[PDB]
Amino acid sequence: AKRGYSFSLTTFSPSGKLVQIEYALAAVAGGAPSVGIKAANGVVLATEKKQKSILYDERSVHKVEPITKHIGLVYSGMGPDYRVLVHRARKLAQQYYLVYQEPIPTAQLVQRVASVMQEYTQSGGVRPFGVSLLICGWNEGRPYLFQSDPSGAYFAWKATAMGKNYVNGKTFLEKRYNEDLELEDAIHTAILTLKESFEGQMTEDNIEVGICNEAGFRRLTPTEVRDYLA
Amino acid sequence: SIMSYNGGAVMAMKGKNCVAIAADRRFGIQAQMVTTDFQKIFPMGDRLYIGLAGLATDVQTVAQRLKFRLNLYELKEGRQIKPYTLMSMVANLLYEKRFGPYYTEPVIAGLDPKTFKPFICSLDLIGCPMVTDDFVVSGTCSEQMYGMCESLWEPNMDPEHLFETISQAMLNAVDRDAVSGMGVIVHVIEKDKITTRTLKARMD
Amino acid sequence: TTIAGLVFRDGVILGADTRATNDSVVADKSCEKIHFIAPKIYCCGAGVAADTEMTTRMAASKMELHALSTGREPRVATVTRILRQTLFRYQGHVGASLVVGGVDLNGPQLYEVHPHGSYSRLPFTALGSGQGAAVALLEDRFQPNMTLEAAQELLVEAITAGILSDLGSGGNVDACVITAGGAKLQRALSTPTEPVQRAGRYRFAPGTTPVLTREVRPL
Amino acid sequence: TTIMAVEFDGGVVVGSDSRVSAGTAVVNRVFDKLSPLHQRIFCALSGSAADAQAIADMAAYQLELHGLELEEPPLVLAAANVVKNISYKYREDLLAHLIVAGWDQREGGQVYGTMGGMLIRQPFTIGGSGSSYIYGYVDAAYKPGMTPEECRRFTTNAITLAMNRDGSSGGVIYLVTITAAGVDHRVILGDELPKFYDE
Amino acid sequence: RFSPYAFNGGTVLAIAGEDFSIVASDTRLSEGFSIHTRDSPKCYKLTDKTVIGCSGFHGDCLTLTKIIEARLKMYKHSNNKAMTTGAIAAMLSTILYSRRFFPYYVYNIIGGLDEEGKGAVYSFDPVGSYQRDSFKAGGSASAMLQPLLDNQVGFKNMQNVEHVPLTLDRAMRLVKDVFISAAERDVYTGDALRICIVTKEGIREETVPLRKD
Amino acid sequence: NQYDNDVTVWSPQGRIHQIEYAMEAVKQGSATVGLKSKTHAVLVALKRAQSELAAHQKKILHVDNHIGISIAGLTADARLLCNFMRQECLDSRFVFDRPLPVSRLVSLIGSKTQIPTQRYGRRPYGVGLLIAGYDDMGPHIFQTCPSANYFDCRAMSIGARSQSARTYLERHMSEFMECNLDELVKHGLRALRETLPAEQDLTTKNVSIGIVGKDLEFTIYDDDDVSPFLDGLEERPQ
Amino acid sequence: DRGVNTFSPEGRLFQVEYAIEAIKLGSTAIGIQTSEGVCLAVEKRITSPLMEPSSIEKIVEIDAHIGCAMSGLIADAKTLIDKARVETQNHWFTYNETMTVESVTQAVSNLALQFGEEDADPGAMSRPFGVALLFGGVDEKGPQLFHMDPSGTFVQCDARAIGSASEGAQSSLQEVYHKSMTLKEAIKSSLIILKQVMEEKLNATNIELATVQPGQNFHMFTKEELEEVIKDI
Amino acid sequence: TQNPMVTGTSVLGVKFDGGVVIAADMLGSYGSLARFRNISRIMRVNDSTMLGASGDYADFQYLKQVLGQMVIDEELLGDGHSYSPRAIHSWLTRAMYSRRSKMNPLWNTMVIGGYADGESFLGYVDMLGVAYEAPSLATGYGAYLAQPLLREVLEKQPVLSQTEARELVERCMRVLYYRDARSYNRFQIATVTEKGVEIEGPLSAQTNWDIAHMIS
Amino acid sequence: SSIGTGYDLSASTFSPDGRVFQVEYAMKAVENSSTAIGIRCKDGVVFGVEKLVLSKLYEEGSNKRLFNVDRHVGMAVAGLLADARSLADIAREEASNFRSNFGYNIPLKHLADRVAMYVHAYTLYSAVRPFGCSFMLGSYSANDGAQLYMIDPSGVSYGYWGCAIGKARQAAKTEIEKLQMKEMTCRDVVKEVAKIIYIVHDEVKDKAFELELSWVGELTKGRHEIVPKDIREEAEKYAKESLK
Ligand SMILES: [Cl-]
Ligand SMILES: [Cl-]
Ligand SMILES: [Cl-]
Ligand SMILES: [Cl-]
Ligand SMILES: [Cl-]
Ligand SMILES: [Cl-]
Ligand SMILES: [Cl-]
Ligand SMILES: [Cl-]
Ligand SMILES: [K+]
Ligand SMILES: [K+]
Ligand SMILES: [K+]
Ligand SMILES: [K+]
Repeated sequence: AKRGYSFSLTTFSPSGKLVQIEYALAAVAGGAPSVGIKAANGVVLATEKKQKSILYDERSVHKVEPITKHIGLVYSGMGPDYRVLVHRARKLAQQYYLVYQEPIPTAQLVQRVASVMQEYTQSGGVRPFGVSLLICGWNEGRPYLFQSDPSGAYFAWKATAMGKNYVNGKTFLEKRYNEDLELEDAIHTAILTLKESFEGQMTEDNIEVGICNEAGFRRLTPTEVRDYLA
Repeated sequence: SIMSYNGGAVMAMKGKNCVAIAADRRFGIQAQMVTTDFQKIFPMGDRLYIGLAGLATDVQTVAQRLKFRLNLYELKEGRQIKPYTLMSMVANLLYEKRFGPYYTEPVIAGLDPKTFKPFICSLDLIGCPMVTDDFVVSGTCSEQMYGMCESLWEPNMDPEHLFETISQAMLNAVDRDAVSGMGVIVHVIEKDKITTRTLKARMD
Repeated sequence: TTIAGLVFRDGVILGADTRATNDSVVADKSCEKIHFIAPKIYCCGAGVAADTEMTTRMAASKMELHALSTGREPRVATVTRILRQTLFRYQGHVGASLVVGGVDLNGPQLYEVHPHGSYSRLPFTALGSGQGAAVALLEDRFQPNMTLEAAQELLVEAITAGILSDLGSGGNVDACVITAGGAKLQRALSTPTEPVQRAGRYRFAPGTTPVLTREVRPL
Repeated sequence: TTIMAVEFDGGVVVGSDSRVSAGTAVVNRVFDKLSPLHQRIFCALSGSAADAQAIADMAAYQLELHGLELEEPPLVLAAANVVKNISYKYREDLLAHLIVAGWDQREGGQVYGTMGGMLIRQPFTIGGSGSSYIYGYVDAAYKPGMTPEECRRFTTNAITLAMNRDGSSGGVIYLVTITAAGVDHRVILGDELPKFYDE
Repeated sequence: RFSPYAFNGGTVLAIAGEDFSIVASDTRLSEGFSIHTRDSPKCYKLTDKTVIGCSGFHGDCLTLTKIIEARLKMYKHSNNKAMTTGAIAAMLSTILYSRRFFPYYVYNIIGGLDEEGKGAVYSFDPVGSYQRDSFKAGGSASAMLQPLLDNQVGFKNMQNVEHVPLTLDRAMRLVKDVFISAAERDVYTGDALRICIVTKEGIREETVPLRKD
Repeated sequence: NQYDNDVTVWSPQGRIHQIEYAMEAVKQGSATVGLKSKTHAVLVALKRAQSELAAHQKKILHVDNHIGISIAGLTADARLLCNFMRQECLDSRFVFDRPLPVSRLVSLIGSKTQIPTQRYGRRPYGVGLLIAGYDDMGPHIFQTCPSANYFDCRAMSIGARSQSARTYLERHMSEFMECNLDELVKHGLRALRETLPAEQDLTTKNVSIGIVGKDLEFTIYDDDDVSPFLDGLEERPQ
Repeated sequence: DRGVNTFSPEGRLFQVEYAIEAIKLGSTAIGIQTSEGVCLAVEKRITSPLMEPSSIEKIVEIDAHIGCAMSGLIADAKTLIDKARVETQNHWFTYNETMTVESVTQAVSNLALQFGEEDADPGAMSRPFGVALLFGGVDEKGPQLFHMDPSGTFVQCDARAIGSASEGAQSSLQEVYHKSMTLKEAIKSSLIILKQVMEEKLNATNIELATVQPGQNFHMFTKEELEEVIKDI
Repeated sequence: TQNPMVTGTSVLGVKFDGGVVIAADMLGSYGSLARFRNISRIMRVNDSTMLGASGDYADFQYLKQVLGQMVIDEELLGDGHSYSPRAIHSWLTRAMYSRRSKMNPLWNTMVIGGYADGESFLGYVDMLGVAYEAPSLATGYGAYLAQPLLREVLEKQPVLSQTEARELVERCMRVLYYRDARSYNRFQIATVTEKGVEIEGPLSAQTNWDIAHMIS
Repeated sequence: SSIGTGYDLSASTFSPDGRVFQVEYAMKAVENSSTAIGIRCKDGVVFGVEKLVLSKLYEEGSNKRLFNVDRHVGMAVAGLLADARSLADIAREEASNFRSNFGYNIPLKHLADRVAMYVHAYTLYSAVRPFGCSFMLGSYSANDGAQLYMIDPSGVSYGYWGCAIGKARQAAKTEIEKLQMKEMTCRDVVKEVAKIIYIVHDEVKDKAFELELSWVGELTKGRHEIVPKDIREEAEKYAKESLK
């Protein structure tokens, strides 16, 4: 028999800073690098999927996940916490569709998912999520890219990077990224930003990449990743 | 019948880049009439209207509770509601009371924001959506309204002619119903304007 | 409402009419009684229209969620069980009699499920108000391993039988063909009745209607 | 519905008919009313179709877990108790009689009747609407220690006669035989069906 | 459907005097046209000063007496004294009313002594309306016992009778006579008559045989 | 110490200090003695006064017609356990119509007293009881503690200076089984006498006695009802 | 930091022992059980002449035959007093009689250690009551006086004092008590001892006096009546 | 239970010198239909008390396991205490009334025979909570048929030997088989004594049909 | 062996070296209690417990450490006796639930499995403390044969031919290894159980003791019960005279 704690594990310090959120921000900042780019006619999301051993089955688990027909997810930080947010976001997407009979606007999903992240910064007996989410989507004939973080705050991006070397990844994108890209060009600059922080040689198994357009969201097959790696 | 208690008649029609919605103005309890200027058509935004026929309390309740959910939608979303989305919102609202339903059969009529496209639909008392390219009717004189609409409606009607058709369909169907009347209110919806008219209906 | 399911060599075919009746009067002459559940699984709904719609959409939503977590093509056997248990919980108060058919790793499957929660698996079935007519045709002209084309024709015939013979059945006949390669939904596959023609023009010269009050809001 | 279960030395025989009917109309002339609770345990379905199928599923579920916890094939007695318990907990809410028959190492082939939420073990049991017309038959046609094949004749015969008398019973006869070796499932078509006095 | 009640008959009688209280009842327990048992007295000891008589549905009577028995202990552990005749009567009223919407089909009459030593009789209905009186009958033959007591004990409808105070001897014979008359007419009354006498010395029981048909 | 603030915290030695601290509450209370023969069970307790103007505290409490208790420790915890014992005895008579066997009632104490010792925020019962009862198995003397553990005993003493009474009973434990009721109470009184200091002895105001057995139901004698037992006394020797 | 239900190495509850210490800050109250009645006396402790005299109620009526004197945290007391008043009328409704002074005190003593944190209701007590009470009244066992403290322990008293100067008033009652005292001497003694242990002089508006005797009900003394008992200083 | 399914008819009971004897036929009826003609309606509670039950058989089997567990639970303690025949009767009365008051009754009529402390016990329990003690007991139709026989013999001879009680019971089962349409000629006899509970196997009452020729 | 201050106060807190000390301290409570023993014979299981007499005022048979969980199941406990009785109640209810659900006597392995889950549940949270005792479960039938299981404070359960818990669990196990229990009758086993208790018992540290003994085999028809006074005293004399 058990009964949970009813007191907040995230409190205000004398400085006025919620320490556990910034500590959760350290968990994502130390995780594997991820990059997202909004490119006029579509969105691309890419991440480092280096399992650091040849024993692993690279096909079993995925980091780039679909939420619905038109929305995808990538993360930096902890895998287990990310899974919870995926399952919650998939349910929120269906809850919206059952009520309105319309594919959920990306901005509306991120708002609903970020609100779940907010709970774990105030609710009793729980720690915040150690994950920053990268949400892509297509609705009203327009590409969307969003960032959700442990705080529960959300930001809209043209292009951004998170995880290891997120500071060097962003400055790279400031110079490299230009508006009005083609989707196929966006995959290149996504892998290029990922190469800046890699360490090792890139194979189609070492990285994972998903794309979102007017035809919906899908993860690129290992054969498709190999062709861009040249 | 429970629907027969208060009565009422709501009708919607479709035309060339325009939609029309009309209702009777009667509020009455079984034997007698109380009010001549009762409202049954409610605006759910510019260029989108809902008409509600049935029990007067549930007519007012659904309209108020839908406005509650509509305003929250229009605030959370950064947009004005699409006609298909409103239909699904009413459908969800009514079905939530599956085994204790509001005794009203709603009619959505309006033009799609941005895309100009005309839209008309009617629903069950438990929220079953019905989309047509011509007309939808709801009330105690369903059969009378169906008989008029089937004979009068034409594929491509201009705002001038659509008003005349939807009026005559409402006028004569109401004159055969004992629980509907005391004036007819017609809304003609265009991109440029909205035309509101009360007609010289029978007051008996 | 007349709905039928047929099992053939390459897959399954489902049929429905398009008539929805309120009281003893026709409300919708063109409604969709074949429901999307999974890309390769569809369900035919008869009973309370709202119930069939919502129960179906619920299943479809759950099935998509299942597919997403599983990462695999959903099973029709899974859909059937989901439906049963939900419907059983409500003791037949959710008036949904359904014909669910789909293709699996396990092949093509046809199920029928009743509002009380009973299910049965079979090569062919028909539910709804016009089931008698449809079952009659299938019982008469059904052979196993029918070619798709013969199956298409028989199903149409079976549903057509319901349209003409039944008062609560009418409109066009919709068919959905499910094969391992694909699922082709054919709306208005066949239309027995077309009366567009009217002899009189009931038009009104503007001003015929007497108006007491006019108000215009410009936008 | 006519359902029958007969007990012999090696194991048991469970019989059923193929028809479900809604009033005067038949909705399924080919329905298998023999459901397995476990590898060696079967039950025969009667009553409300929905209720019977609902109980069958739960019984199979609980027994599946029971088996794993014991790491042994469930006793038939155990199987019979779960069904009895579900039927009794909701006697007013659920309308079903399930006959549970199977094989276990401890006590061999066994037959249990759970009608009304009671537990009884019998040399053989009949259930359903059709059972009324064969009460006389079974009393005169029963002999102790019938061989598997004799048991099959017995259940087939009884059900055939019930099917012809009963309006709510018809279709083909479904038969299973449970032994230590395995499960034998066979169907008897109308042409194969036994003949008696018809007129 | 299903009826939660059964009629078991039985009549209970109580009379109050200067220093005594009498509770009397038949020993017949019946159901329909059959007799369950001939040995079922309705009188029951609660304290040395108070006796209860229950009639009607025996299922309710058994449960109610057991509740009172438990409530008597609960009171004496909390108040360090025995519950008085008036206090038991006040308690029974609240227990009977707590079942206002699913009542005990029961006719209770309490007989005992007050704090001054004087005889006290409390009459109840199935729901809990009660008062103190000199004499009361309750049950299937209560309408047969009442009018004779109104005439003899209450001196009603009489002109020049000198109004003699009630003695134990006279009341005992009155109790016997009305029950003998009731056993002749009421089918649910018979077998044996048990009389419980409450005095300052305590409870004394007496049995007189009745019609067994 | 930091292993002594909660019942849910085990000491490195393999102990719970909060149970042991609750056991200290029993020792601080005034002494009480329980003993039995083959026919009777007698409880003898020492009443205590905070001041001479205030009356003496209740030590013996009623449970049922066949069961009685003597308390040692916290008053509210004693009354809480007493009400539970009364309720269990009432439930037994309501359902089975027969008195609850002493053995089973004490087992219900053991089950109830255990619950709060294993839950966080809860605490052990700060009272130890001596239970005297009579049933089908004859007379019984039982002992309960803050720790849910209970004992079936021939004679027992708990409270302040109860060791002196414990040693007296241990010498005369073979005497009790053939003892007359009047002789049995005097043995209980003589044990309780050993607990008191040399200056003071048993008086009519500070002695409470409870007796249950084959002859009669549980009865508490306090003031004037106690003097027949005290009279006929062998003088206090050393 | 510890919980509210924590035992000391000594064998006592901390929160209870600390609640006893809260009484040692409250004003002194004295009750005397006479063979012909019970008298209760308490000091009001006036902080300012602006404060209304009859505003402070440290002696209250619970029933027609029961009076109660309070000391310590007054806010906690009136919660217990209302519960005592509810109990008397609940018992009157059920049994058609007046409760004994012992049963009333016992009923209040049941709320004693009914406090805690976990495994409790949303509105359950967090701490004990910082109140000591003197229940004085007349039932069918003659005149009675009872003392109660936060531990729940309640006992009858021939004469008892509780408050800031508890020991000083206890010793003064100890040498000036006969179990055959008259009610005239009873009020006198309580008034004599009260002025000795106080920081302020005895005025007619400074103190409360109450009497419960077999004949008449609980009586709150009026200013004029206090001046007749203070005339005999 | 709102509507009983499989039911059992009259249960008999009469106490002799040094024990009690109970009889009940081995029939479980589904309406008028004789469904199970070899099922036991009597159980042994412990070594002092026994129980025969009328009405719904599923409710009897439920009470059979609850009472069965209670004896098991008591035997585990081994404290020298056991449930007396009166205690079982008292528990059963409280159980039936509790279910009755919840409007969900156990559809049963019980006869409880027992022997303890040299005294014979015979108790009746109804589905509504009606309970009492009698020298002879008969439920259902037995109350109209068998009970008049038992009372008339016990009036002329209050004390019976075990043999006298047995032959009286067999005489009553004969009348019950003749006059009850819901009875059968296969019954059991249970007996409590100083030695304990003894339930005897399938018995048949001797029937005479010579009055079939006395209609001409 | 122990960590102070922080990592040993709660069972919901792991120590740096991956240990739950609250469980380990609860394991110390049983190590302090007197020795409980039990071994599996050819035709059943026999239990034996040394019961240290705290005072001669206590009755002979008080503080029973041998329990009847079910008619066929017996429990032998060592540790905090308060927890032992609650676990005896939990085990009794579990055996009762099995019969109510499945209609026959619970298999001992499953009973041990079920109760061990309840014990384990008290090792995960700060809201509750682990049980401060270890206990043994023994049964016999014609189908399953003789079986013996033991559960400790952590929630671990294993099958045994011979098992001991308490003060001198090591001194007992080495004496059990000497016996050919796979071939021995349970009548012979009782004698050997009694002598190992006497050898294990410390007469110079602990004051005095009583010997508790239990049956569960073919001689008792599969029912768990107490070893009679006649057979026990024969085994006690055997224990005293072979101690030389
Ligand atoms: Cl908390
Ligand atoms: Cl149509
Ligand atoms: Cl049969
Ligand atoms: Cl059946
Ligand atoms: Cl009550
Ligand atoms: Cl104390
Ligand atoms: Cl104080
Ligand atoms: Cl009850
Ligand atoms: K569903
Ligand atoms: K320490
Ligand atoms: K304290
Ligand atoms: K055996």
